Amino acid sequence: MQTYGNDTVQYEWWAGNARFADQSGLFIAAHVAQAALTAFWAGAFTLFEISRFDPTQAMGDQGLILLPHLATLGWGVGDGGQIVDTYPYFVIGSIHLIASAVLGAGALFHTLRAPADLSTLKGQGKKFHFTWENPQQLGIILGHHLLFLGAGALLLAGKAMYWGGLYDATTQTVRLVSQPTLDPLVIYGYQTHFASISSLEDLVGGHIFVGFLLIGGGIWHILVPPLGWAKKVLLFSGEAILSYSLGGIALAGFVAAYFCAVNTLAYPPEFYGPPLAIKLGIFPYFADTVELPMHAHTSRAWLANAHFFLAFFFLQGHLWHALRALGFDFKRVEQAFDS
Amino acid sequence: MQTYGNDTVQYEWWAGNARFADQSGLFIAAHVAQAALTAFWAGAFTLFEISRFDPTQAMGDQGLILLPHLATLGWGVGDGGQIVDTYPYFVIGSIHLIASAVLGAGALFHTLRAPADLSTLKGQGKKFHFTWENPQQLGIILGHHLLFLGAGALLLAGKAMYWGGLYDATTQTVRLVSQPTLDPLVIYGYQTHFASISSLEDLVGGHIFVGFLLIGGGIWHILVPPLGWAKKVLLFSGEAILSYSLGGIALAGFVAAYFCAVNTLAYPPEFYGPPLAIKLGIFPYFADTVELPMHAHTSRAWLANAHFFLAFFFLQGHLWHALRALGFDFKRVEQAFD
Amino acid sequence: MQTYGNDTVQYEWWAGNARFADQSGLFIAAHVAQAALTAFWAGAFTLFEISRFDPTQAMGDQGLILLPHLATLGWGVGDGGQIVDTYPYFVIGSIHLIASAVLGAGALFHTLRAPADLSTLKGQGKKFHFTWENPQQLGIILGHHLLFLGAGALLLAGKAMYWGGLYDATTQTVRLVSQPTLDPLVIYGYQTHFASISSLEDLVGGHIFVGFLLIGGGIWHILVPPLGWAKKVLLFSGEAILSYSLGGIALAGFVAAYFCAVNTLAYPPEFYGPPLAIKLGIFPYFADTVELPMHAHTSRAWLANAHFFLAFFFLQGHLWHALRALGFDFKRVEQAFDSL
Amino acid sequence: LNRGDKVRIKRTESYWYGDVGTVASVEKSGILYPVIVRFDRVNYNGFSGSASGVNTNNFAENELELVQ
Amino acid sequence: VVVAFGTPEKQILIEPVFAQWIQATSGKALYGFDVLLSNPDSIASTTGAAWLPGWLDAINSGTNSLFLTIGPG
Amino acid sequence: DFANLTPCSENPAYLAKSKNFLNTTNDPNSGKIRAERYASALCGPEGYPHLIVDGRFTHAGDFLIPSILFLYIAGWIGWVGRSYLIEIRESKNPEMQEVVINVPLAIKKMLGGFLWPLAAVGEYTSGKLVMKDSEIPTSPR
Ligand code: CLA
Ligand code: CLA
Ligand code: CLA
Ligand code: CLA
Ligand code: CLA
Ligand SMILES: CC1=C(/C=C/C(C)=C/C=C/C(C)=C\C=C\C=C(C)\C=C\C=C(C)\C=C\C2=C(C)CCCC2(C)C)C(C)(C)CCC1
Repeated sequence: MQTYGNDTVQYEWWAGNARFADQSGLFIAAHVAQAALTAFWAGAFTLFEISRFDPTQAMGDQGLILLPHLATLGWGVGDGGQIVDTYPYFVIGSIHLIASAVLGAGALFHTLRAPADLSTLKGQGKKFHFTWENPQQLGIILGHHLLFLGAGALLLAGKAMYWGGLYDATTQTVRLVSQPTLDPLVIYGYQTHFASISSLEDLVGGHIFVGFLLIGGGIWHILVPPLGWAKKVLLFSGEAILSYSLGGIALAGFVAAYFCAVNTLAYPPEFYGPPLAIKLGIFPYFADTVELPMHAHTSRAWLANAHFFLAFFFLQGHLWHALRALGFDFKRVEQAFDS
Repeated sequence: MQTYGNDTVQYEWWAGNARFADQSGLFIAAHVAQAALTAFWAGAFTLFEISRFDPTQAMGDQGLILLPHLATLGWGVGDGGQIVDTYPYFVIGSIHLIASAVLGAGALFHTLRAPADLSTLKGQGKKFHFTWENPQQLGIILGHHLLFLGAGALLLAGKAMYWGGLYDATTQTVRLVSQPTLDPLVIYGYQTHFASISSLEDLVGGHIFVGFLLIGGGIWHILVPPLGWAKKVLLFSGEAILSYSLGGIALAGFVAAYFCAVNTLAYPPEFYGPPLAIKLGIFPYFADTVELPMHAHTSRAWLANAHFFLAFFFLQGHLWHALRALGFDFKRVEQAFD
Repeated sequence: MQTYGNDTVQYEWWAGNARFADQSGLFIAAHVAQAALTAFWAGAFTLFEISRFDPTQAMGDQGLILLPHLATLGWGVGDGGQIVDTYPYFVIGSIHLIASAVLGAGALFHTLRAPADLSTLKGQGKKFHFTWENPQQLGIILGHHLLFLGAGALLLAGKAMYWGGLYDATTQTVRLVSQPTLDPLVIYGYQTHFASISSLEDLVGGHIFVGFLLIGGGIWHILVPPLGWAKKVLLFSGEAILSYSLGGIALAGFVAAYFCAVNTLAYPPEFYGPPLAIKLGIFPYFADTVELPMHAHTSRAWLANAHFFLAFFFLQGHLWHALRALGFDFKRVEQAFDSL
Repeated sequence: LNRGDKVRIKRTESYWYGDVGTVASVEKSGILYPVIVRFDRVNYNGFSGSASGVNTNNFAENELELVQ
Repeated sequence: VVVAFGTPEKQILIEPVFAQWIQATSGKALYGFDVLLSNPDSIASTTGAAWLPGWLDAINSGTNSLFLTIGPG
Repeated sequence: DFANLTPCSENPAYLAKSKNFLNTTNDPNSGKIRAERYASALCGPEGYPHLIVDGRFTHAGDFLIPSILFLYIAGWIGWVGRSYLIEIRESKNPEMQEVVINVPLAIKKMLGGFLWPLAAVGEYTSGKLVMKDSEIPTSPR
C-alpha cells in the first residue's frame, strides 16, 4: 500500500480491497478465490457453450469463445476440420469446474480458519508470510510462479510432440508435431513476424525455449535475491509491484488482442473465423472482414476487441497505481482547482 | 451446538430444530422419524406408482421413479423387458410401509417415553448416550453405521450373484452375475469413465469392493478412536459433524445425478428413458433428448434434475453450516460496509 | 512569466499553466507530454486515415491529410498517384504511436520521480536546470534544438538522395534526387518565388543549405553565449521567450498555409488535391477551383485554411504575450472603460 | 444561552423548528422568552408581495438545544 | 409537432409491453408472448380449469371488449 | 415476441410510406437516410416505429441508451448545481451569488461534473449527500 505519511489508513467500502494488502493470510484468500472464479468461468462457460453448440456451422458464427480454444488444441476435431466429439470439451470443462470448488474451498479456508497475518502462524505458515518491503521473500514467490508458468509452456510442447497433438490450420487436420525447430538464431528473428508465423514447428519450439527460459528464470529468482540495482531502479511497495504486473499484463493483452485478429495458425479460420482488419476510429477496434448480419460478430472479434479494451483499461490501472506508488495523492488534483 | 461466546441461547420457533442438538434422546427421536418418513415415502409412493402404472406404454415416460429402481434390480422383468406382474413391487412397498410404522414407533418412544438426555439413564442407555465433544463415542457411532452401509452394498452384490441377478441392459432380460470382479486396477481405472459403465460384471464387483471397504472402515472406526491429527484438522462441533455430512451427501447427490442422466446400465432406457445431454443455462440441467406429448419430462430427467438442485442446495447448506461451525456469524459482512 | 513586480502572483485554475513557469522539472513534463500528444496524433490519425482510405477515389477528396504527407515523402505509391502499399503508412503510424507511449512515460517521470525544480538534485541533471534570466543556459537549449531541427532538415536530404526518394509531381514518379542544386545564388534567388517551386533538386538543395544553417547556428549558440547587443534589444523573461516563439511559429504557420495552397511540388495535386485560389471575404480563406460535392472540401483546402486560422490566433497569442512581457497589465483596458 | 453559540429551535409552532439559529442576546430581566435568536433564513412575515420577512424571534431556554 | 411537420414516423411510440404481457398471462395470444395462459403448455393452462375453454374463446375473439388490443396511444 | 408488430423492413405499410419521407433538413436525402435508419425498428399496422422499453438489449437503443445518456447529463446538471449552492452558502453574502452568478466558480464546478457518479457515491458514503432528518426545518404537523 501507499501510506502518504499516514500510519493508520482507513479505506472506505469501495476501496475495501486495500485493507488486506498488508495481511498476507487474507492476501491468499482473495487470490485463490480469484483463481476459483477464473477456473469456474473456464468450467461453467465451456459447458455453457456445449449446450449452445451446433455441429452445423462453425464456432465463430455461433458466438463461442472456449470451444474454439480446445479445438485448436486438437480435442474432438474431425479430419475435415469439423467437430465430432463434445465429450473432450465436457471433461476439460468438468475438471476446471471441480478444481474451482477446490479453490473455492481453500479460499474460504484462508478467509476463516487461517489467520489474517501469517506471521502469527508457526511451522510452514511462518515461511509463507511476506511483507511488501522484503525483496528476498518476493523473489521466492516470483521464482516459484515462473516454474509453473514454465511448466505450463512445457506442457503445451509436451502435448503436441507427445500424447495429444495440436491442430494444423494449413492442411485442416490434427497433427502431432515431429522434430520442431531448436535453433536459437531463428527464434531471435521471429520478433518481427511473430503474428504471421503459420508453423506448428516454430510455435512448439518457441514454447520450448520460453518454457526453458521461465524454468531457468524461475531457479534464478529463488536462489539469487535482488542484487541492488533492481532495488535502486524499481520500487518495492505494495502498489508498485502491482503496477508492474498491471502494465506487464496490459502489454500481454495488447499482443494477444493483436495475435487473435491477424494470425491464422493459433486461431484457425475454420474455428474462429476470418482474420480481422485493424480498423480505428474513436477507439482501435478490429472489425469483421466478412460482416455477419444482425450484429452477430465472428467471436474472433470478441477476443480481439475485448482483450484490447481490457488491456487499455488495465494500462490505465497501471497508470493509476504507478502514480500512487510514486507518491501522487490524487487529492492534489482537486487542490489545483481551488479558489 | 454453536455457542457464540454464551450459554443458554434460546432458538426461535422458525429455527426450532436447533434446541435439541445437545439432547441425545431427542436426537434419536427426530432422526428415526426422518427414517420413518423416508420409509413411508418408499412404501406409500410405491403403491401410488402401482396405482398409476399402465403397461401399455413405456415406464419412464409415465413418470414413475421408484418402480424402475426395483425393475433394475431384477424383479418383474423376466420376459422381454416388459412388466407383467406388480406383486414384487407390492411386496417391497408393503415392507417399507410396515417398517415405517416400526420406525415411527421408536421415534415417538424417544420423544415421549425415553428421556431427552440419555446421561440420566442407566444400563445400556448410558452406553448409547453421546455428546458433541467425545471422539471415541462418535467413532463407535460412525463405525456401526459404516457396517450397515457396507452390508447394504454387499446385499446388492448378494442379490446380483445369488438371488436372481439384475436387469442386464445388453441382453434385455435378467441375468446371473455369479462370476465376480476381483482385480482392483479395473475399479481403480474407473475414476475416469465411471459414467460409461457398460459392464454388469464390473459393477457388481465394485459393490463387493465398496461393501468390503465400508465394513473395513466400520471395524476400524469402532475398534480405534479418532486420532490426534483428525482432531486437529477437523472441528468436532455439533454443527461441524453436520457440515461434513452435508457436503458429503452433496457430493453423493452430484455423482448420483451424473449416473442418472448418462448411464445406460444401472438406468436402462426401457425403464427411465434415453440418456440425457448435459446442458447448461442459468443453471445446469439435463434437458430431454425427445419431446413429451403433454410438456412433461421423463422420469430419468425428473430424478436427475431434482437431485442436482438437491445436491446444490445441500452444498449451500453445507456452506451455511461450515461457516457457522468455524465462527462466522454473517453480521461481519454488514459490519465492514460503513 | 510576468509578475508585474508583485513577486508572489497566485494564478487561478484557468491560468493554471502559468504556475510551473520558473520551475524547471515541471517545464519538461508539460512539454514532453505535448510531444507525447503530438506524436500520438501523428500515430493514431495515420492509422485512422488508413482505416478510412479507399483507392477508388482520390486522396484529397476523402479528407485525408496525413497519408498524402507520407505519400509525397517517397513511400509506397503504386504507379503515378496510385496508392497500393498501405504498409509503410502503417509502420510510420505505429512507430509514432509507440513513441508517444515512451514520451507519455517520460512526462509522468518528470512529473513525479524528478523534482519540480532541477536545481534540487545533483549530477548530470543539475546542469539541465534553466532559469528565465540566464542567457548562457537559454542559448545552450537553443543550440541543441537547432542541431535537432538541422538534422531533421538533413534527414530529408538523406531520404531523397539515398533512402528512396521523393514523389516528383512533374514526372508522376518517386525518384532519387541524384544532383541537388547546391548553388547559393539560386537559393537566395528563391526569396520571391519560394512557393512557385517545381524542382525536387531545388527543394532538396534548399533543405541542405538550411540543414547546414541550423546546425552551424546550433554549434554557434552552444559555444558562444548571447552577446550584449541581444540582451539590450531582447527581453530575457519567461513570457518574452514564449512570445518570440509564438510570433515565430505564427510566421511559419502563414508560410506553410501559403505553401499548401499554391505549390504543386511539395503538395502534388494527385494526393492533396487541386491548387487553391487565395480568396478574401472578411478573412483570407483558400477556396478550390472546382467545387467538391456534398458540401465537402479538399484536404489541401482543409490544411491551408486551418493553418492560417491557427497562425492568425497564434499571432494574436504572440501579441498577448509580447505586451505582457513588455509590461502591459491588461487590466488597464478595464480601467480605460471604467474612466470613460 | 450566550451570544454567538448557535442553537436549534425545538419550539414546534415556529417557522424555524429544526433550523439552526444564532443567539443574538439574552435579556436576563425576568422575561418569559429572554433569548433573542437570529436566523439566516427569514420567515413568512409581512404583507403579501413583500420580498423578505424577519429573522429574529424571542425564545425560552427550554425551547433551545445547544448544537454549537 | 412531428406529425405537424410531415413526419409521423418520427413519433416516439412505445408499445405497452407490460400491460400486453398481463393480457397474455390471462390468455390473449395476439401479442406472441407464450406465458401462463397464452402458453398452452404451462401449469396454469394445464390445470384443467373449467373456465379455460370459455375464457380463451372470449379473450381471443376480438368481437368483445374483454381484453382490448392496446397500442402506443 | 411482439406478433402484433412487424419489422419495418418487412412491414408493407412502412414500405409504401418510406418512399415519401419528407426532408427535415437541408440535405435532400434526409428522408432516405431516415428510411434506412427506421427500417430496423419494430413497426405497427401503419408503418411507424413502435419502441420497446421493457429492458431487452435488442431494443437497448430504444430506451436504455437514451436512459444512460439522460441520467448522466441530468445527474451532471443536478450535481454541479448542488455543488455550486453548497460552495456559495459559506460566503459573506450567499444570497447575491444566485442572482449574480459567480461565473468562474460556476465553470469550475461544471467542468468537474463529468465524475459526478463517483462523487455522489463518495458524498453518500461520507454522509454529506443526505442530511439527518432531525437537523432539518420541519413543519408543525
Ligand atoms: C397414528 C398412529 C399412532 C400414534 C402416533 C400412536 C401414539 C402413541 N403410542 Mg401407539 N400404537 C398404534 C398407533 C399409534 N400410536 C397402533 C396401531 C399400535 C398397535 C400396533 C400401537 C401400539 C402401542 C403400544 C404397544 C404402545 C403405544 C404407545 C404410544 C405412545 C408412544 C409411542 C410408542 O412407543 O408407540 C407408538 C406405536 C406405533 C405403532 C406408532 C405408529 C405411528 C405411525 C408412525 C403413524 C404416524 C403418526 C401420525 C401422523 C400421528 C401423529 C401423532 C403425533 C406425531 C403427534 C404414543 C403417544 C405406548 C404407550 O404406553 O402408550 C400408552 C406403547 O407402549 N402404542
Ligand atoms: C489485477 C487487477 C488490479 C488489482 C489487484 C487492483 C487492486 C485494487 N485497486 Mg485497482 N485498478 C485496476 C486493476 C487492479 N486493481 C484497473 C484495471 C483499474 C482501472 C479501471 C484500476 C483503478 C483503480 C482505482 C480507480 C482505484 C484502485 C484501487 C484499488 C484497491 C481497492 C479496489 C477495490 O476495493 O475494489 C472494489 C471493487 C469495486 C467497487 C467494483 C467496481 C466495478 C467497476 C465499476 C466495473 C468493472 C467491471 C465492469 C462490469 C466491466 C466488466 C468487463 C467484463 C464483463 C469483460 C486495490 C489495491 C483504489 C485505490 O486507490 O486503492 C486505495 C482506487 O480508488 N484501482
Ligand atoms: C440434512 C439436512 C440438514 C440438517 C439436519 C440441518 C439442520 C439445521 N438447520 Mg439447516 N441447512 C441445510 C441442511 C440441513 N440443516 C440446507 C439444505 C440448507 C440450505 C437451504 C440449510 C440452511 C440453513 C439455514 C439458513 C439455517 C439452518 C438452521 C438449521 C437448524 C434449524 C432448522 C429448523 O428449525 O428448520 C425449520 C424449517 C422450516 C421453517 C421449514 C422451511 C421450509 C423451506 C421453505 C423449504 C421448503 C421445501 C422446498 C419447497 C423444497 C422442496 C423440495 C422437494 C423435493 C420436496 C438445524 C440445526 C438454522 C440455524 O442453524 O440457525 C440457528 C438456520 O438459520 N439451516
Ligand atoms: C504554444 C502555445 C502557447 C503557450 C505555451 C502559452 C502559454 C500560456 N498562456 Mg497562452 N496564448 C497562446 C498560445 C500559448 N500560450 C495563443 C495561441 C493564445 C490566443 C488565444 C494565447 C492567449 C492567452 C491568453 C488570453 C492567456 C494566455 C495565458 C497563458 C498561460 C496559462 C494558460 C492556461 O492555463 O490556459 C489553460 C487553458 C484553458 C483554460 C482553455 C481555454 C479555453 C479555450 C477557448 C480553448 C480553445 C479551444 C479551441 C476551439 C481549440 C481547437 C482549435 C481547432 C482544432 C478547432 C500560459 C503561460 C494566460 C496568461 O496571460 O497567463 C496568466 C491568459 O489569460 N494565453
Ligand atoms: C441544481 C439544483 C437542483 C437539484 C439538484 C434539485 C433537487 C431536487 N429537486 Mg429540484 N428544483 C430546483 C433545482 C434543483 N433541484 C429549482 C431551480 C427549482 C425551481 C424550478 C426546483 C423545483 C423543484 C420541484 C417543484 C420539485 C423538485 C424536486 C427535486 C428532487 C427530484 C429531482 C428532480 O429532477 O426534480 C425536478 C426538478 C425540476 C423540474 C427543476 C430543475 C430546475 C433546473 C433544471 C435545475 C438546475 C438549475 C440551476 C440553475 C443549476 C445551477 C448551476 C450552477 C453551476 C449555477 C430533488 C431532491 C421534487 C421533489 O421534491 O421530489 C423529491 C419536486 O417536486 N425540485
Ligand atoms: C431497469 C428498467 C426499468 C425500471 C426502472 C426501475 C424500476 C428503477 C427503480 C428506481 C428507483 C425505485 C429509484 C429510487 C431511488 C431512491 C432514492 C432514495 C433516490 C435518491 C436519489 C438521490 C439521493 C439523488 C441525488 C442526486 C444525484 C445523484 C445527482 C443530481 C443531484 C441529486 C442531489 C438530485 C424500466 C422499466 C423503466 C425500463 C427498462 C429498464
